[PDB]
Amino acid sequence: GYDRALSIFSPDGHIFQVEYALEAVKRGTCAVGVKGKNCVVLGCERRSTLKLQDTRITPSKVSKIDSHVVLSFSGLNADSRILIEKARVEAQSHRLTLEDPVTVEYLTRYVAGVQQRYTQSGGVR
Amino acid sequence: TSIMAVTFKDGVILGADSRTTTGAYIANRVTDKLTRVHDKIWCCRSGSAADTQAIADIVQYHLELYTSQYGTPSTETAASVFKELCYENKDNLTAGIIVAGYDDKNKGEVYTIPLGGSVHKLPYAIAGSGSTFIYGYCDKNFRENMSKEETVDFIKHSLSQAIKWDGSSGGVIRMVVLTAAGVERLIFYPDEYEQL
Amino acid sequence: TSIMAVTFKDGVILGADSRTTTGAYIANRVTDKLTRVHDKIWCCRSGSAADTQAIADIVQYHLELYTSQYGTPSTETAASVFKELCYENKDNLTAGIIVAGYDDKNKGEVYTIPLGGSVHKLPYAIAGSGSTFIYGYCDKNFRENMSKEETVDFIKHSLSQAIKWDGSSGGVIRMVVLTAAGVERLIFYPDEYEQL
Amino acid sequence: QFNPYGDNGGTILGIAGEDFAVLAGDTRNITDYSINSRYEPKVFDCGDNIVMSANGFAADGDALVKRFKNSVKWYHFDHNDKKLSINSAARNIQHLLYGKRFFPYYVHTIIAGLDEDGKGAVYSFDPVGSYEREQCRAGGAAASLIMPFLDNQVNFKNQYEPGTNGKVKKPLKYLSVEEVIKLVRDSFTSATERHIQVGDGLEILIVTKDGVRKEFYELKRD
Amino acid sequence: TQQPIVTGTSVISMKYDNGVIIAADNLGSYGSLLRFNGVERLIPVGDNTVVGISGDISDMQHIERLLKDLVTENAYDNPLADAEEALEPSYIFEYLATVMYQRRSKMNPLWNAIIVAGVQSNGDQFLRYVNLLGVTYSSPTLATGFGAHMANPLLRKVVDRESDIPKTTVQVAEEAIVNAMRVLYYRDARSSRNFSLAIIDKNTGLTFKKNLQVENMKWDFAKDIKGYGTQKI
Amino acid sequence: TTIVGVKFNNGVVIAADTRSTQGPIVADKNCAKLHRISPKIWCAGAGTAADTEAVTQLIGSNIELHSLYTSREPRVVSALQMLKQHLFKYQGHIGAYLIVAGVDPTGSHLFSIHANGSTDVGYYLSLGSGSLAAMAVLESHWKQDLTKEEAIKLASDAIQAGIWNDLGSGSNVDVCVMEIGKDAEYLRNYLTPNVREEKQKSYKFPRGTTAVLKESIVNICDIQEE
Amino acid sequence: MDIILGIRVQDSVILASSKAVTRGISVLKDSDDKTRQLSPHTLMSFAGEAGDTVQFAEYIQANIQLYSIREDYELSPQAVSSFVRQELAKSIRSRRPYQVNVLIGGYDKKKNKPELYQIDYLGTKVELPYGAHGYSGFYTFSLLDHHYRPDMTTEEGLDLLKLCVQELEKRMPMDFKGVIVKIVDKDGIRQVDDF
Amino acid sequence: MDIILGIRVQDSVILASSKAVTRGISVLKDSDDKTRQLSPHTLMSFAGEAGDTVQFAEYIQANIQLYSIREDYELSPQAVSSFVRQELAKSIRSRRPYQVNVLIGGYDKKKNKPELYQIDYLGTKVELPYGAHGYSGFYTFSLLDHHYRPDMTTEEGLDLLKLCVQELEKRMPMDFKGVIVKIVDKDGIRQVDDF
Amino acid sequence: TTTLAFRFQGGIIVAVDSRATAGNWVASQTVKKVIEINPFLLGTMAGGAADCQFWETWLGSQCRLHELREKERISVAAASKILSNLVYQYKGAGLSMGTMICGYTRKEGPTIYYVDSDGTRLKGDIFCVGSGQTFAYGVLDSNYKWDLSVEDALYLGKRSILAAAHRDAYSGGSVNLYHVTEDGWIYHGNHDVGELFWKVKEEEGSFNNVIG
Amino acid sequence: SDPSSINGGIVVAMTGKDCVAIACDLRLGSQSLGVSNKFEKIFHYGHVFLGITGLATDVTTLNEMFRYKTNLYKLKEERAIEPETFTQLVSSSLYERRFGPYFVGPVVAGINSKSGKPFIAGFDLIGCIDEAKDFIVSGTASDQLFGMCESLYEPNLEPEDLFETISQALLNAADRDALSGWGAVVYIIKKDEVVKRYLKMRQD
Ligand SMILES: [Mg+2]
Ligand SMILES: [Mg+2]
Ligand SMILES: [Mg+2]
Repeated sequence: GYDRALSIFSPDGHIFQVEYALEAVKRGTCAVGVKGKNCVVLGCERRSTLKLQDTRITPSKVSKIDSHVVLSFSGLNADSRILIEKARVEAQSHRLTLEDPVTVEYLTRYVAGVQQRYTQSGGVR
Repeated sequence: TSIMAVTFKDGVILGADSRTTTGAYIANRVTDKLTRVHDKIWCCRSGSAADTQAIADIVQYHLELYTSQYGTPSTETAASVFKELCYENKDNLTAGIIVAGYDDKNKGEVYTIPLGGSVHKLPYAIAGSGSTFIYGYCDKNFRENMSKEETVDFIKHSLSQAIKWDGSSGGVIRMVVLTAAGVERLIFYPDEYEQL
Repeated sequence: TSIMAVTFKDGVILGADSRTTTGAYIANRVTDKLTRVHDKIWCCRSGSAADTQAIADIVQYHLELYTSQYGTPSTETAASVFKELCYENKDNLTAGIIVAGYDDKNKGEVYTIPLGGSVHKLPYAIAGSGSTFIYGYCDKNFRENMSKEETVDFIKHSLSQAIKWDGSSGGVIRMVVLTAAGVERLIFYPDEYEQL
Repeated sequence: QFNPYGDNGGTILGIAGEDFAVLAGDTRNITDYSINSRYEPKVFDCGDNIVMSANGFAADGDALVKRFKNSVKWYHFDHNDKKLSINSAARNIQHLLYGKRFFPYYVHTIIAGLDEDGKGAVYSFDPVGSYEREQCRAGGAAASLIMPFLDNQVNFKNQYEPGTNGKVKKPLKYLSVEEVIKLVRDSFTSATERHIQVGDGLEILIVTKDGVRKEFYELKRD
Repeated sequence: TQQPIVTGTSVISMKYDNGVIIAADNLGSYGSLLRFNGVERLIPVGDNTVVGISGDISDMQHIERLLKDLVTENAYDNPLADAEEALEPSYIFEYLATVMYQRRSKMNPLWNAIIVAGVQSNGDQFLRYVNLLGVTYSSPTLATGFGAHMANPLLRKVVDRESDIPKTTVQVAEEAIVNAMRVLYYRDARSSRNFSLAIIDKNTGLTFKKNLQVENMKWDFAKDIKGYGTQKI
Repeated sequence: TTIVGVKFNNGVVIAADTRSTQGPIVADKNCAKLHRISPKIWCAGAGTAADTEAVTQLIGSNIELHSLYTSREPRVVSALQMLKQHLFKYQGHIGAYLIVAGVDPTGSHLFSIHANGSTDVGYYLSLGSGSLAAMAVLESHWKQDLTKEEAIKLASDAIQAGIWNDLGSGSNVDVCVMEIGKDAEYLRNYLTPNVREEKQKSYKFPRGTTAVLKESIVNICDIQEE
Repeated sequence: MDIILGIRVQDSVILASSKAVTRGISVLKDSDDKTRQLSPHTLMSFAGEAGDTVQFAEYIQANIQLYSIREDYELSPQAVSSFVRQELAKSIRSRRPYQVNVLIGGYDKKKNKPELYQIDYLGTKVELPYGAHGYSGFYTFSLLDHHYRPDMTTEEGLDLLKLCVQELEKRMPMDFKGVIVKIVDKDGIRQVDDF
Repeated sequence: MDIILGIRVQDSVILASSKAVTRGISVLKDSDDKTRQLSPHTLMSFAGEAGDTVQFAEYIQANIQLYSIREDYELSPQAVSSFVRQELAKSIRSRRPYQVNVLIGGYDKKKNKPELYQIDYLGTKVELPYGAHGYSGFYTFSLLDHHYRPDMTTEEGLDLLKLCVQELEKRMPMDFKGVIVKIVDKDGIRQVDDF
Repeated sequence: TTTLAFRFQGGIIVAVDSRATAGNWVASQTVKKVIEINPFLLGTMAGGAADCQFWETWLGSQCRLHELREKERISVAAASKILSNLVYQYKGAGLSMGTMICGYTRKEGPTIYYVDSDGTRLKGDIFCVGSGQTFAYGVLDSNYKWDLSVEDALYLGKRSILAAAHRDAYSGGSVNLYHVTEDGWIYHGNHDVGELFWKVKEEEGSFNNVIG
Repeated sequence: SDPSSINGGIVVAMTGKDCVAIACDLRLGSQSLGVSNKFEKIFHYGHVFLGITGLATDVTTLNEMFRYKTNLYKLKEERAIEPETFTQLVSSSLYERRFGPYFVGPVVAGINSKSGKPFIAGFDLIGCIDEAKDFIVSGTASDQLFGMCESLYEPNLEPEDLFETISQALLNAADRDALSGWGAVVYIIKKDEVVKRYLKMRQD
């Protein structure tokens, strides 16, 4: 299997592949989150360079991970689907074994763990 | 067991090894497998020792009572009495018996009675676990109308080979000679027959 | 099966009957049980016909590849290859093989490989169901350094008796002679060997 | 271990008409994949206008027929040569079979004849003696191949009158002896084609007020 | 219930225009060991019947004694014992068939297969089979054990149905029987070369042939057969 | 099943009956048991019918690829070696009992194969439930130096013995003749000695005899235009 | 476990399941709920070998809930039953098969029709007006064959169900400690708390 | 059959026996009386293999009735129980043994004492204050060990018996369709028709 | 097999199916499963056909001998016990029976005894025996009353066998009905299940699950 | 215990003049218990028809499997699969499970769209092909079906005559089998019209 170390340290102590991944986030459409006293609101930007779009069927920017947790993102759209799928699977696995839905912190800790793993695993970006 | 009986010019000779076995343990190394059911009618026993002893005791009783009423029985008659017991009780017996005897009218005769209880009159017979290894040798070396010395040598050589290959057989080679002259017992020790 | 191999002054001869059996039905009356694994290394097969054919084919392949790399293999080497297959696959095989070959340095050699997969170097060897009946005859009649004609007679007479008593054995007697002069095949028909 | 039973194959067929009755059976006897005989009679005239067959294990079959024939003989001796009626024969056979309830005759028995009103009669037995009067009965190896055909062509099962579409059944009109024999021959010809134990020959015994007549027909020998 | 110990193999037979023929080899096997080489398995009863027996030899010897006793018993108080009231093949068979079925019914069988061959008073050919189960049947040709599988197909080519019997001479019938015995020697591992053959004819009576041998055997073609597939030498 | 193989002057012939059974029931009355491995290598199979057909086609497929790879016409010894090694590996579980015959640049060949992998060589062979009936005929009439006409006669006579005497065999005789320097001739239904006689009665029903609940047209066509 | 029944009426599906759990000698519990909600309008009852029943049911539940979140859509009863059948048909040739029989009662919101599916541990599926597993059908089917109508109300279905349970309580040797009854219709799933 | 209980109080013996008869799949009867009166002051209940139970009970009944007529005298409960034990002890080494367990409740008119004997199919006899056969004791003995007093009234005995039956109906898997209860005292044998 | 018998105001109804099977093979559709012991007593056939036939016509002989000796009709209690005592002698040997002995006498009234080959003898009001017994019990239990008319009771027995014939694979063919009175039994015909099913479906409105 | 007779059922197929017919019963059971009277055992993929008897879970699985495979076939080949080709696909698919087989008895029926020739075929559970000219039978009443077909069948029957023959063959066979019946369907197949008829039969 393809084992090449793509994420590595540089002489100044930086991992450039991780830093360049942040540049892809900088390019993505803007997302914002604000929590009130009894709610949280997620706002998302839609670039109007694309009209003649079918808004009924086009992938929406905010995704339900479970009935009580949502996820929005900025960056590569295709990459986000993989994280969303993994998070949705873990949410159902947690309900199945612990008999309680995930806390928001737990779900965050899982997704963050997946992202970290892809920074020191061979053959992946 | 390695047992055999061979007719010759002057009568018949019975031969046997002396090993009795319960498994791999030799329970008796000096056994006498040549058994007398009448003065000049003997037998060789193979199979269950209990069964063949019980049968031989009953036959001896039958022939003793026959003799008191009708005089000396023929070898054929003795074989028939053995057969009757072996055939009618085939389900409950494990016995292979060779009957050998000397008449003056019929001279030397040999009858073999295998497991089923059938009877077969033969010029010579071999039986027991050790007999399997000497079918070839005996068929090639047997002749009719041999002398006493030739027949002793034939049996000595045959049972020597049977003992050599069959672990169940061993000890001394016993023989009983049946002629008009009477009854002679012979014994041959390991140091003699092993060097043949 | 009745099979044997015998070393003599000029080399070694292999012998076999031609009967192959599934129960009491003779599935082949003219079988060739003498099998070539190298020019002057042959074998006799007994047991499962499938197993001994599969083994012999693999050995022939191994010795063909040995020859291409290291030159002519010894008879000991051929026996070792047979042993390796028979020992390591003892749970799944029913094979009793006699290996016989002629070197110029070692002359005639015979190795027997019984069921377990052990090896035994011998002056001569017998195997198969029919061999049980000729242990006595062969032990009494074998001599070392016999002539070609004497060895042919010894094998012919021995297998004749094995065929006579073993229902599983029969048909023709095949033989293969291995000497410095080359490889000679012999065949002997019933009308010849039955009258011996 | 000794097995006291065997299977000799064979197939038999009994049909009751209005004033007649037929009992037919193939003449082939077998064990496993071998043919013992191409002509071994299996249906027997037992006297008093009664025909009988005991199909299955032939040793038990021959024993039973032999004992029934004997029972007919002794019925005459004991009861002033009175004719043994078909119903009385049937009850008697039950007692012969049940007598060996715990070591049974391994056979399927069928008898045929006329009842005391002159009408055709067939009786059928299991190995241990349970019995029934019947109009139509096949027994033995190819029984499962023959009975459905008879249900359809003798009793007109699943057949309705054209135009009514299931509302009116096809009426059960009486069959002649010539008509029955046609159906018997076709039953065995078809069974011969598809069952390995059926073949060689077909022997039919016909029973009327005039007595017992025989007819023989060749079957395929493969 | 028992198991057969010393055993005899095939018995074969057929009808011809004027009588019947029956044959069986002279071997008594002890499993695969060919132990006894002089066993007569065809036993004549009078001058009109021959009983051929296969299976357990101890049980055969018992049946032989029953038949011997049957002849003795029939002669008792019987002035026509050698004429009108002699034992018929049909009488001898029915007696044996009775015994065989009775013994299987006590779960203690005579472990045999039996063929009774003979000629009746009126000249009619008699040929019928019975075994350890008490099963009986008749046919223009009859054979036991291996003979059933190999001899019958050959004998049925001569007499295929009843109407072929008058068209079959004694020379043609004996030829067919002898050939069948050769085929059995080629192919049955529990058979021997030595056999006996008996002819029962309505004109010439009972002819009993002992010490016959299988001859005219083909073995020469064996010399060309080498290996089991690829071997050339 | 009865199958035979017979060598002759300039080739080899194989034959078979046409009955296939499910226990005591005849599944097919005109079954084809002569299988083609290659144009001039044919085999006949007894035992498990699916196994004999499958193992023939697998080896036949691989034989064809081998023939193309080597630019040589296939050999019988290749088919034999490939069949036995396949069957040995499956320790008898693949129930294929075969008689393999053919002609190739080396000459004419006749082998047989048991399901557990054992092979044998011969001038005349038989396999199947009717093999004893067939072998009886072969042992009675076989001689050295048979002609083509004599070998066809002997082979079919041996199958007939199986047809008439073995309950596992029946119906027709199929033959295939493979002669050196000629096309192999497959003679399907070479003998037809078991045609059924005319029935006594016609069983054609009057129309409307069967009771019907519902009728409807079944759409076998694809989704239509317009 | 033991008795599970199902009946499809005009506008709903009703599932009845026994409350007893028996560990050989003793009845360990008399209030056990042998059912799992797979989606808002689909309910599955189950019976078979101990442990495997709940393990299988919760596994199916997790999978259907995962589908619902991924697509933001409820699968039809027919689609759910096909998924369940395939899982059991896969299981029957496994190293250790799920020894579980199920009934699936669902209301199809697209067709506005109730649907009842019966599936055994082999993966044998049939759509039925009424069904059961084990010996339950042997006692109840003759009553259902007589009284059932396709246009029955929910109340009439419950009454026919009571007659079935009464016959079970009379002729069955085992004490199954009554049944929990649940109704599946256009408004979802609810439990009848007095039966 | 299934459950048979017995309790000896101050002045009487009380026997309780189930009413169900089950032949494998179905409950054929729910009113079966598993008892026989052997003499005016002696009652025997029974449970075991089908057929043998009634055959044995009626055989014993016939024998005791024969003794009563011959001697014009009622045997003591102790004497009857010894006769029954011997019959079962004889039976256990027979060709086909009686597979029957019994309780014998009697009032001895000479000693003015109630007596309860427990005998199993082997012929194992014990005199007890309270007893049972099969699994009945496993559920009931802990309650009887706690509440039993030798000076209890008949009414107190019936109440303790009700508590035992309630525990059986709760924890036993089989539905035994209630019990028939009979009292044996100085005045003879009577059935409690409401239990 | 499905056989039933129940007590009611007007006597006893006996109803049986007609099918006999050997594995999956349907041997007969015309089996007589009610044994006419005598003009006053009936017995049902379940388990072994021969065992039931043989021993219940034997029972008829014993009943005939009883009334010759005692000059009085045998009771159902005494008749049933003769059979149960006989089969108890054979216990272990392998007899197979499950039968209802049915009768109506002066001293007893309508009486049914279930008799078993392992020795069981039970008096009762409703009994149902066979591979389809559970189906017939359902219809019986939910419709049974003591005060049924002879007409309605006959139908209930017919309908209960039909229920079993429909669901149980090993029950079917035709239904045989009997009504047992004090003056003897009365036969109420043979009813083909094929024709009966469609007739009952239309007239009753039952079996809506089946298309007709 | 025997997987091939747990659920029950039968299928039969026949050839006629320029037509074929295939028919099946409608029963599904759990041994003695009848479970469903609407379990059809005949499926079709284009103009090729497939009947399957045996273990019902495998019947459903194999239908789904052959729908899967014939759909991919059509997409790649750009034409509907023919009866001769489909027969080989069934055989191949069954034999791949040689030592863990589907417990079924499949039957293929159809008319070749190019030659117009009527075609039928049968299989054992592991793939062996029976290609009969006249008729094919399968299921728990296969013995009974062999008996009916062997006597009732004659060659070159017109479509409406063939319907009567195959219907009577199925009905009377099913009535002698405990595990078959509870309704029946008959397909009459011509080159470009197929008629489906449900039969009225006894429901015991
Ligand atoms: Mg020693
Ligand atoms: Mg044939
Ligand atoms: Mg039914």
